[PDB]
Amino acid sequence: TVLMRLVASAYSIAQKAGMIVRRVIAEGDLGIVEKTCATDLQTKADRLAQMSICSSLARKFPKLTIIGEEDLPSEEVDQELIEDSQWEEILKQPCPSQYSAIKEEDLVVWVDPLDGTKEYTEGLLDNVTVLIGIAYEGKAIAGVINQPYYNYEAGPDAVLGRTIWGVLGLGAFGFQLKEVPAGKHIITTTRSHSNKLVTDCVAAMNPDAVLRVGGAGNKIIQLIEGKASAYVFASPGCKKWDTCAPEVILHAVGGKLTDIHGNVLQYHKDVKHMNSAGVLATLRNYDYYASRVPESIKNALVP
Ligand SMILES: Nc1ncnc2c1ncn2[C@@H]1O[C@H](COP(=O)(O)O)[C@@H](O)[C@H]1O
Ligand SMILES: [Mg+2]
Ligand SMILES: [Mg+2]
Ligand SMILES: [Mg+2]
Repeated sequence: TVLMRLVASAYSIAQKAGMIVRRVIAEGDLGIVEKTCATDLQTKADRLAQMSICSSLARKFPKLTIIGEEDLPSEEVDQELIEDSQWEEILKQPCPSQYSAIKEEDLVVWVDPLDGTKEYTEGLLDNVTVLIGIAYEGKAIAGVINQPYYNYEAGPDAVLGRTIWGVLGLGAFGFQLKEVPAGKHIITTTRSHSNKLVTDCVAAMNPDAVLRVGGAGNKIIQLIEGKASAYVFASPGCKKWDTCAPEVILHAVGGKLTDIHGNVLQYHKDVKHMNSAGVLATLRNYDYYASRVPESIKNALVP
């Protein structure tokens, strides 16, 4: 099927993006550009990874809609950046029948070529993900997440980097699902984009621990691996490419991702990019957290 060949291609493409991300650091010049402010950055890895991802997808799927974070002038793309492979192991998995007839022109791909760029520049390398989300009829249905510096500090016997993928109806793959210890409320949130509304919303959850880490992809991986019980970000700032692939993986293991009002996010081609009402995500016990978002904070954000 189109969908599963897409997913298999996105897996190999994400890995190539992860290689580019690691090569940029290995070579030592990040080419940092400030966009709106000093915490809103774009590096040579953001730009090269996006060129790689988008070019490689468009070559294979010429009528697909592809939407990437970075606003890059249209240039020659370096042909070494093209990834032609697709991981045959994913094509061994049966496409769910509900998706088996989808045409490429009806799919929307939401790409964050490097998520956690501020942290990447600061050396918090394992916060970084590459996000490729696939949506149909406004719903996020499949996703690939590369974590190019997974195991960066695990020592010399460990595999560096990993790729996680999922398709709703088949589940999600590439990690060990774990829950936080019972009765413990561990809230994860932004490290670099905090404000009073964000920290007040965190405080309202009566946290046992608050983690401050970069990346939307990274924080969803914290939920699925039992490092945090809730991701709580009561602020605009993140966009559909930050949430599309991560929500697929979270949904695939029974979790929930919504705005702070409890609305599901939408992923149609023409949807506004901003997640203007923030993000609330959990693996389990969603209602504990949702029921504690203060009304003042809800009223401070809209769609
Ligand atoms: N105020 C902001 N400005 C720019 N990007 C943001 C902002 N808030 C969140 N993001 C993005 O949303 C994702 C998750 O945010 P964080 O938890 O701060 O890493 C990352 O891409 C951030 O760069
Ligand atoms: Mg950004
Ligand atoms: Mg990014
Ligand atoms: Mg991002």
